[PDB]
Amino acid sequence: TRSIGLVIPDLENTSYTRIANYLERQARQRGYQLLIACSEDQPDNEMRCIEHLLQRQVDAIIVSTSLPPEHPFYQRWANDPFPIVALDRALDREHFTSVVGADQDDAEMLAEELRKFPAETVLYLGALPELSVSFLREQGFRTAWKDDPREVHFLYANSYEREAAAQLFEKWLETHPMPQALFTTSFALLQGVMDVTLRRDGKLPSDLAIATFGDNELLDFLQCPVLAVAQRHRDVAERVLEIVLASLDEPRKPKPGLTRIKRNLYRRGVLSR
Amino acid sequence: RTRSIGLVIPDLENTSYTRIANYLERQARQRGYQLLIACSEDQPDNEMRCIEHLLQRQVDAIIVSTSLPPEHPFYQRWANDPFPIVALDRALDREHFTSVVGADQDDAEMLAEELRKFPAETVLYLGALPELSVSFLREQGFRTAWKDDPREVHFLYANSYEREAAAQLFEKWLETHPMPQALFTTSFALLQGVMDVTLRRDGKLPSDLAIATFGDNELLDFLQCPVLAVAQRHRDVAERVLEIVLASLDEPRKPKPGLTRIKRNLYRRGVLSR
Ligand SMILES: COc1cc(O)c(C(=O)c2ccccc2)cc1S(=O)(=O)O
Repeated sequence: TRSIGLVIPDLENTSYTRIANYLERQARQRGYQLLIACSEDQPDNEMRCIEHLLQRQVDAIIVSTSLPPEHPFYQRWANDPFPIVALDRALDREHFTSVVGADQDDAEMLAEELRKFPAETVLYLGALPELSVSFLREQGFRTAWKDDPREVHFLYANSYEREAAAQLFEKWLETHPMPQALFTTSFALLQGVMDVTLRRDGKLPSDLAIATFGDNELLDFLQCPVLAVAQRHRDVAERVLEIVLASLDEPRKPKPGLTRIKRNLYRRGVLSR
Repeated sequence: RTRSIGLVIPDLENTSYTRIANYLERQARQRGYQLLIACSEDQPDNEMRCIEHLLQRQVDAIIVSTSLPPEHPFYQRWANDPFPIVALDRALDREHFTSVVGADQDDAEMLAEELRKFPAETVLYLGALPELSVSFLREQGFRTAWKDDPREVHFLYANSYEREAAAQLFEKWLETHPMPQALFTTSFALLQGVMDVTLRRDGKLPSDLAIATFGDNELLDFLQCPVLAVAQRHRDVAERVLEIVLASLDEPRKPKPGLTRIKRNLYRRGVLSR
């Protein structure tokens, strides 16, 4: 049918949507169509989303899976010429080619740059440390702060939400002082922090080195140094499809496993002037 | 029947269209239809090729935000055909096509009326391309409110709905004009441009500047000045677009052709959020 599937959580998170843009422009570039099927990050929906695509004779499916990488569903096409390429969330490494992010290196690069700033109190706010993205990003931080003499207080929330971040930061400040360097592993985490700072200070900070995953351009309006990393949204889209159309239009299928694209760093706030 | 519906939009980078698309996918998935998406890149020539491809996929219907003028001859091929094509955002031939569209006049007036309740002497209306249908209706609504208001309103108009344009024009305007106590912008982009110069000048984003804009962004909550923003009822829109798509198909006769307008929601941000 000359059509490719893309099962993502939703067309609302900016990361997935901007990739899906450069994937439309490059799908129609080669004559193929893109059929978006959202799971709302529900494994029940994703399983059915996939099933409805097979019924539409899609030639290939790119997927950011909500289920475990190794789980009975996807091991149905473990040994199948039917290609399933993973994005952002890896699948079984021995059976599927996944294009993922370089969270560890990315965290390290961001952390190295934050370390140069002359803070005393340095706070690391993350969430769900038991998870992969959470831990990979912690290692990256520690790598760059390994032999640094300053003590970094780590603080972990129950989810990557701003509501949670508000509470946990609001509590933290009772028994700790306002930090001078901040490393947040999500943009949503940083929002929570700012909410409380706005109520406490009456104004968003001007003497604080912020470092965060995820990037909005409105961070240029801050009057403090801001460091932020974002995906190479086009570059990500190139490789996911170049693996799809390798599996279709060549005898040798691509070798399974992971492949990583680094994030870009952006200087926002006062560092943009 | 294939149980598929085409969707031709400018791009998937504009936040309006993407959020409309998100809900359209869900609404369609719930009803038992797949959604095929094709971006025109807002090029008229590309749009035509998209419609052709989508018809070879043999969809039951096509939604389109068209880059052609209403009445344009290309879309007279299906002027009077049972096959349904439902226009989104930008209207098609009102005679023989149903268009889900915003009430830019109604929204503008309502937003303007809210901006009148702040005690601001100088009131700057910044717009762009006044002669465009959209630009016009919004200015029309603004005057319907400030009809008998004794204060003077300065109407500044830019060459493009873009940030950089608004920045240059505003900073050349301040040269001879005092700093406004009230602002009305017809797009977030124009607002952005204003906020650059305010920052380059004052040193900080302001606190005593009543602001009313088209476009929305939750991050407007962080401002310490009053803010008023209008945005489409994306979900409500998405619902009503597909209702027509299906009524058109699942119901004898297509609904009354022409326009149905949907008012934006107003949100309160800055210090209005606390
Ligand atoms: C995010 O809010 C919006 C902001 C807008 O500026 C528009 C426009 O239609 C528009 C009109 C003239 C020039 C440029 C854009 C729509 C929405 S909305 O659909 O998302 O409510």
